[PDB]
Amino acid sequence: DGIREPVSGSLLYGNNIISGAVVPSSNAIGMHFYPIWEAASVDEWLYNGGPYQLIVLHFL
Amino acid sequence: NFMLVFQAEHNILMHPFHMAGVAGVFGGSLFSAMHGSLVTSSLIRETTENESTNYGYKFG
Amino acid sequence: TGPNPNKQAVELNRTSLYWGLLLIFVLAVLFSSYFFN
Amino acid sequence: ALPWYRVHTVVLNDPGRLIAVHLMHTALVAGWAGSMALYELAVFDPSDPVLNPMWRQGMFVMPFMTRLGITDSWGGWSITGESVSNPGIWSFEGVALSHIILSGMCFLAAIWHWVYWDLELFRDPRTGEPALDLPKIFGIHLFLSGLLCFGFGAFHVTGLFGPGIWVSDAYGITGKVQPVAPAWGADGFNPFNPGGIAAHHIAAGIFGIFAGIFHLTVRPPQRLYRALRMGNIETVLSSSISAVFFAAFVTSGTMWYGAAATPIELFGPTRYQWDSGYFQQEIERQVETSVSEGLSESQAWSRIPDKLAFYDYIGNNPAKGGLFRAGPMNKGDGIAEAWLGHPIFRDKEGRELTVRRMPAFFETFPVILVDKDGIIRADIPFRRAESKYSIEQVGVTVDFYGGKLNGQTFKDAPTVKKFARKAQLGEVFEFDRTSLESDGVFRSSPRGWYTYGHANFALLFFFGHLWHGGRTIFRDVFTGIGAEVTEQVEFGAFQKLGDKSTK
Amino acid sequence: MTASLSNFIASLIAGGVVVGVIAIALIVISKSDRI
Amino acid sequence: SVSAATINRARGLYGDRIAALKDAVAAGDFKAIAEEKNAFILFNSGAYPTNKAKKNAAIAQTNEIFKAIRSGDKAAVKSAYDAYMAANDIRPLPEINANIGQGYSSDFDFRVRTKAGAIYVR
Amino acid sequence: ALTKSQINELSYLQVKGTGLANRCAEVVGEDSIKPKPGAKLVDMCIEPKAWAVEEEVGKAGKTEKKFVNSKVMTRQTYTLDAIEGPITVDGGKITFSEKEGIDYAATTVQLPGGERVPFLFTVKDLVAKGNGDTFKPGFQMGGDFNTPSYRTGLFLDPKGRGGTTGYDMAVALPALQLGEEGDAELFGENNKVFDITQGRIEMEVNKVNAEDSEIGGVFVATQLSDTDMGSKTPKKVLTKGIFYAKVEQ
Amino acid sequence: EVQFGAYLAVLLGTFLPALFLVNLFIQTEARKAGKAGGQDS
Amino acid sequence: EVQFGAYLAVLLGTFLPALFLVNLFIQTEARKAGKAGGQDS
Amino acid sequence: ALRTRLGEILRPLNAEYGKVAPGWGTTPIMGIVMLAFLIFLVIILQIYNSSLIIENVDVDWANGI
Amino acid sequence: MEALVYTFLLIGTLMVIFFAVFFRETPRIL
Amino acid sequence: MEALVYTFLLIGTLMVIFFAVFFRETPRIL
Ligand code: CLA
Ligand code: CLA
Ligand code: CLA
Ligand code: CLA
Ligand code: CLA
Ligand SMILES: CC1=C(/C=C/C(C)=C/C=C/C(C)=C/C=C/C=C(C)/C=C/C=C(C)/C=C/C2=C(C)CCCC2(C)C)C(C)(C)CCC1
Ligand SMILES: CC1=C(/C=C/C(C)=C/C=C/C(C)=C/C=C/C=C(C)/C=C/C=C(C)/C=C/C2=C(C)CCCC2(C)C)C(C)(C)CCC1
Ligand SMILES: [Fe+2]
Repeated sequence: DGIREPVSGSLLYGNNIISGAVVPSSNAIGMHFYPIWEAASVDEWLYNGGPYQLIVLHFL
Repeated sequence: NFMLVFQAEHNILMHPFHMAGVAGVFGGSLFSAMHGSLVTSSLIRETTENESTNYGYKFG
Repeated sequence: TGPNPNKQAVELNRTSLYWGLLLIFVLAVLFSSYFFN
Repeated sequence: ALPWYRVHTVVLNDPGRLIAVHLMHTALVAGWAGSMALYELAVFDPSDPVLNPMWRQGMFVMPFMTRLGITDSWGGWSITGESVSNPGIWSFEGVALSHIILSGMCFLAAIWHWVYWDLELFRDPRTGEPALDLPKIFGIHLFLSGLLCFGFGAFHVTGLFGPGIWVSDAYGITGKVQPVAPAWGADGFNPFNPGGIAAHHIAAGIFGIFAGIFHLTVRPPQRLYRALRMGNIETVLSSSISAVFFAAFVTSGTMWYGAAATPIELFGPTRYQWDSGYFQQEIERQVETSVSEGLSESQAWSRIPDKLAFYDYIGNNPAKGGLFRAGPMNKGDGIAEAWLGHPIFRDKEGRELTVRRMPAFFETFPVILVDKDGIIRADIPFRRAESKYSIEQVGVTVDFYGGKLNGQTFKDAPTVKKFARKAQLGEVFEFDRTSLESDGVFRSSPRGWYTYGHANFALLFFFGHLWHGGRTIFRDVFTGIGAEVTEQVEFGAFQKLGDKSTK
Repeated sequence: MTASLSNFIASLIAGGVVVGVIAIALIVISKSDRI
Repeated sequence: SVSAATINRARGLYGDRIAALKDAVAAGDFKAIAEEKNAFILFNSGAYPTNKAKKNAAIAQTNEIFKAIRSGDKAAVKSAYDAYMAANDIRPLPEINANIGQGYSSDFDFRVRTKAGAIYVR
Repeated sequence: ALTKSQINELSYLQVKGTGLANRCAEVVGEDSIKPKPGAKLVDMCIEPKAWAVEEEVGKAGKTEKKFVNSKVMTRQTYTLDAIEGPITVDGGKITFSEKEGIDYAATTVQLPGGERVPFLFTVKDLVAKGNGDTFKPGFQMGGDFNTPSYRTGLFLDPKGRGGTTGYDMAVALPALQLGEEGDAELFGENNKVFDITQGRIEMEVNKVNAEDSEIGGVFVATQLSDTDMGSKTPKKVLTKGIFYAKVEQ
Repeated sequence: EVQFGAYLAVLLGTFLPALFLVNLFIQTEARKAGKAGGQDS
Repeated sequence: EVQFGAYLAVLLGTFLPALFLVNLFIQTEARKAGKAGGQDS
Repeated sequence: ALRTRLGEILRPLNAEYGKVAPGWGTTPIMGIVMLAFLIFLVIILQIYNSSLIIENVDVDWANGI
Repeated sequence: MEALVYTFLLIGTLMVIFFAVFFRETPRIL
Repeated sequence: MEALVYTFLLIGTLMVIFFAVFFRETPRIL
């Protein structure tokens, strides 16, 4: 939601197979093409929902 | 979560373009059960009682 | 006593192993987390 | 040759091995009944029959043992709240042990028939074929079962020879195993009369005797023997499944709705006793007949039995828990210790407020405080900004009556809210959540679980009836259709359907 | 005997009428429509 | 299902419809009682649907009303009608307000346009 | 269980095994004795003929406290014998003032439910008070005695902990201590306190023989169970049985 | 916090049905190898 | 108080070696049945 | 083919096999009994539903005692 | 410690699919 | 709950011994 309340999607942070997910990107990103190299760190790329666009644009 | 939020703002259940494809998924699995049951009913005798009936079809 | 005129061979193909494993492993993906709660 | 799903059809042709296999099956089943009952005796806590009954502990096998008369155990404790010096052979341990003997003896008998399939008894006289005359066998078994049903009703439930049956009162305060005079009128078909159960097995057992005697003599006609295929054993199987899941919709129906066969203090209260407020009306009637005796209020509520207050509680619903909440109810909210008290909520005008209790649907319902005519004087707000009916505004005061919290006002606005949330669900008790690390969240009764499994097993057995109802009728075309069917599949040229004697 | 019972026998009869009206109607045509 | 709110409703619906005949006891309107015979019958079915002993109490308390008006002793009619309200607690709905109120939230409620129908709109 | 006369007519070898040795003697007759300043009671046999332990019971709808009739796990080691104490009269009423004898019987009595309740059946430091003078058909005594702890401080916890002795620590788990907070959650168990509590008994003399100067009656005693050095909460044991004594002059 | 015998119920609910269905496959491969006489018996 | 993965280590340390040794027995019985041509293949 | 003692005691009960009454048998009598059994089940279904009400019979928890 | 059980089963299915594609019983025309 | 595991294994060995005595492969002279 871009409200700085992060949502835990992965298994290693206490999720099931059913409750776990790969989240979508941040609302603050919007439509912006957000690759790895346009983050300042992969810490930040993974905070804002970077790996959604990596999986979706390569799924499609 | 994606389906419920898209029910609220959007009302997909009252959308006939959604009604048409649930008639394509009901009728899809309707006819798959039909065409599967009309073929496997009318099968010609090759096997015995003690063998799977799938061995009455050799490949090719 | 005596040998039966009943007893027979029991078979399972290679594909039927792969169906049968993937049945058990995927039901174990489903009904795992419900058992864990 | 055989696939994994046809793998037991090898025992169809050999009737000596069917008995070998049914004995292995009845050894696993009674082995389970003995070993699960021994497991339950290790789990069971006899210390409190009032606030910790058997259904509260997740006992599935034990209510079936006690409802026909097993009340005592070798550990000296009685389930009826007594103390016995010598229970005898038939206790909870002795019944559970007797099924392990029967498991071992049927196991050995299963091996003996599996080795000796060559019993002459299974041969046709006329031909040499292995053959079972199914209409004579049925007439034997129907005679025995109708005899045993008559003996059960006449000599066990009526208590001439046997100990009786568990017969409780209307509200599950007192019950005891006692004999039952059979009720022969229309009162017998009242399911909540245990006299119907005695009058059932007598009368239904009588017809089970005289229909046995009928089938021991009269042979089937050609018209039934050809159509119903009584030379085929799978026609017994399909028709038996139909009797078995028909019996499961009846038991799982009378489980969930209650009957005299499934009483309250044994399996748990039904769902429909929370809906009508079945115990509320019994609480309030016993209070009104106590204040009409002249008693003041704080000792009018203390005469209510604790076990009756336990039944007017949401965590004692069968419909309260969920699937993958496993285990006893005491892993839901804890062991019950004692009744706290009956809250009465008063406003500044000295009126009376009752928190509207929650239906069994809602996992969460809000806190709403309504008066005698059901108008909201108070609530607990979700949005706390413009709320008109908050408890700190209306000034709702709490006063208890009875229990360990008897006669204690609470004008403290947080604690008024705390007991308003507690009084939304159930009669409020105090629990022990630290014994087994109970969570804070509910469970379901043996009444929930019995009719869960059996209303599902009856569905799967509906399919297995149609499978074997199909496989008997079409025994010949089970391995292909031939080329003879090509002529009879035509719209016309046979004025009947498939019959080569026509045109 | 109640009013709820008098309705029920009235439906057992009328249930047997509807079965009885149909079953006689099947026999009468099938004899006239012999084969 | 019989529930608690179904008891509340027929009590709320028809407890208006019994107590408002206090106007008709006064002049002794003999048709206004006969037009409300079903009001007595259906409060009797709704207020005590599980309780059959208080229901069969309220059968004979209803019969004593109609047995009295058939003779016509206006003194014994009110002598029975007082006992009917004082045993079963007949109560109309009074006026509710902003602090004492909220009779209805849904429009499906049985008290929407009644004088105990109000809502704090905010 | 006959009189003291023909119990004494039996040799030791022919009592040996019969179970006679717990049995208090019996009295025949009703008489008075009128004790003197300087007499005492000498052979105070006290046998409980039924035990009863307080509990929480289930019955019709309500749970409360009562006593179950319960059975003894010790075979025959439960009666008291040869208790003596100087008898006195001060305010017209007779007092017993127990001093010696076998004044404890370490029994254990199993509850219905599997629970074992060990206790000491003691008469230790009794002071009785009669309803009058002159031992009679109905002279009842009653007093308060001391139940000491079942195990004394030399007795040792199965890990080697005691009141007088033993280890003080959980020898089990030597990394429990390690901080400001040591084994303090086990302090309620490492501490082995010798508690002593107070009982109750009520005699009621039924039959009196003064040709042999011997009384006999039926007592009712209530006392407290064992607490394993202050670990478990002890229950209230109620015993009932018959007693017996011989009067001096 | 996670429930307890679910570590047992999953892993014995996988492996005991998984290892069972392996052996109806190992049975045939040996039976078809015993049929056609090769280096294996 | 009892240790935790021992419920796993015993039961998977029984059944996975127990079910393994079953199948070297089921293998031969099928192989000896495929050898001598009977009703089974 | 292994005659036992008990095999000879129960040998008469497996004597007839496919011995069949020659057509139509007692099936009019069976139909009437089966029709009476169905009426009997509709009565039990409707008393228990309380879609049928009998004098002095309620469908409610009573105190057998 | 159940994330072990989750990743063992997910990789468990991914293994079974790998053997099912590349080590399948081939169909023959013969 | 480990007394289940104890009695399952003890009765487990007692079962295996029962099959090992009465269902053994008999030796033949031939
Ligand atoms: C004096 C004689 C006497 C008396 C007092 C009784 C008394 C009784 N009989 Mg009866 N009975 C008698 C003689 C007598 N019987 C005789 C002589 C026979 C012939 C053998 C029978 C055969 C008989 C049967 C077959 C059954 C009873 C049952 C009952 C009990 C009724 C329980 C109830 O209220 O409904 C509960 C029962 C029903 C409502 C039965 C309805 C039938 C089913 C449910 C209809 C639905 C069909 C199918 C299941 C649909 C499935 C799908 C659907 C769920 C979606 C009651 C104790 C029933 C029972 O055991 O209940 C516990 C029962 O099933 N009786
Ligand atoms: C010596 C015989 C015998 C006796 C007296 C008992 C006694 C007991 N068993 Mg039991 N049992 C036995 C043999 C026996 N068992 C065998 C041989 C097996 C293996 C199949 C079992 C398997 C078994 C299990 C699995 C369980 C018991 C249970 C019980 C207890 C409760 C009984 C109960 O509620 O039954 C209720 C039984 C019924 C309601 C069945 C009614 C019969 C059906 C509905 C009849 C319908 C078909 C019939 C043919 C209709 C046509 C006839 C008609 C015309 C008259 C009871 C203590 C239960 C228990 O608590 O465990 C200790 C339990 O869970 N037993
Ligand atoms: C009709 C069947 C039946 C019923 C209703 C009950 C009822 C009950 N049993 Mg019981 N039990 C039964 C048969 C039954 N038992 C059998 C056959 C066994 C031997 C295996 C046991 C062994 C047993 C034990 C050991 C315990 C109980 C307990 C309980 C109580 C708690 C319910 C619970 O935990 O559910 C749990 C429900 C579920 C987990 C729901 C599962 C949903 C379905 C079945 C999914 C199946 C599909 C899926 C493919 C499964 C494969 C797994 C996958 C990974 C491959 C309850 C009274 C407990 C208790 O407190 O009693 C003292 C307890 O500790 N039972
Ligand atoms: C009284 C019940 C009953 C009985 C005796 C039979 C008997 C039979 N069925 Mg059958 N069936 C039944 C109910 C029953 N069925 C029901 C209810 C269904 C619907 C689900 C079916 C569906 C069915 C099909 C679809 C087929 C049969 C077949 C067969 C035949 C061989 C079965 C076999 O080898 O299984 C082999 C099974 C296994 C090796 C293991 C299966 C694994 C299961 C899923 C889990 C194991 C269950 C578990 C251990 C505990 C069970 C608990 C219990 C309460 C159910 C045999 C005559 C076959 C047949 O007729 O041959 C052509 C066949 O094709 N049945
Ligand atoms: C979808 C439902 C369905 C289907 C397709 C079948 C199919 C079949 N059943 Mg069947 N059966 C069913 C449900 C069904 N069953 C139920 C629920 C029961 C339990 C009552 C049975 C009991 C049963 C037996 C006992 C036998 C069969 C047999 C058969 C087979 C032969 C055909 C036959 O005579 O049918 C059965 C006929 C019907 C299902 C007709 C039903 C029409 C009834 C009379 C309507 C009555 C109206 C109702 C009473 C109104 C009042 C109720 C109201 C108050 C609610 C066939 C495979 C036989 C078999 O396997 O042959 C080898 C056999 O022996 N069935
Ligand atoms: C040999 C012998 C013996 C012994 C015996 C024994 C020891 C037995 C046991 C037995 C037993 C011990 C048995 C039991 C078993 C069990 C079972 C049989 C189980 C079952 C299961 C199943 C069936 C499944 C279930 C389920 C699940 C798990 C899930 C959910 C669903 C269900 C429910 C389905 C004796 C000594 C006597 C004698 C001599 C001989
Ligand atoms: C020998 C023989 C034989 C065989 C037999 C058989 C084949 C058997 C089978 C058997 C079977 C087939 C059995 C089964 C069983 C099962 C089981 C026994 C199971 C159960 C389970 C359990 C017990 C578990 C539990 C649990 C836990 C622990 C935890 C979690 C939860 C649960 C519940 C899961 C024959 C006949 C040929 C002949 C004669 C000889
Ligand atoms: Fe096709």
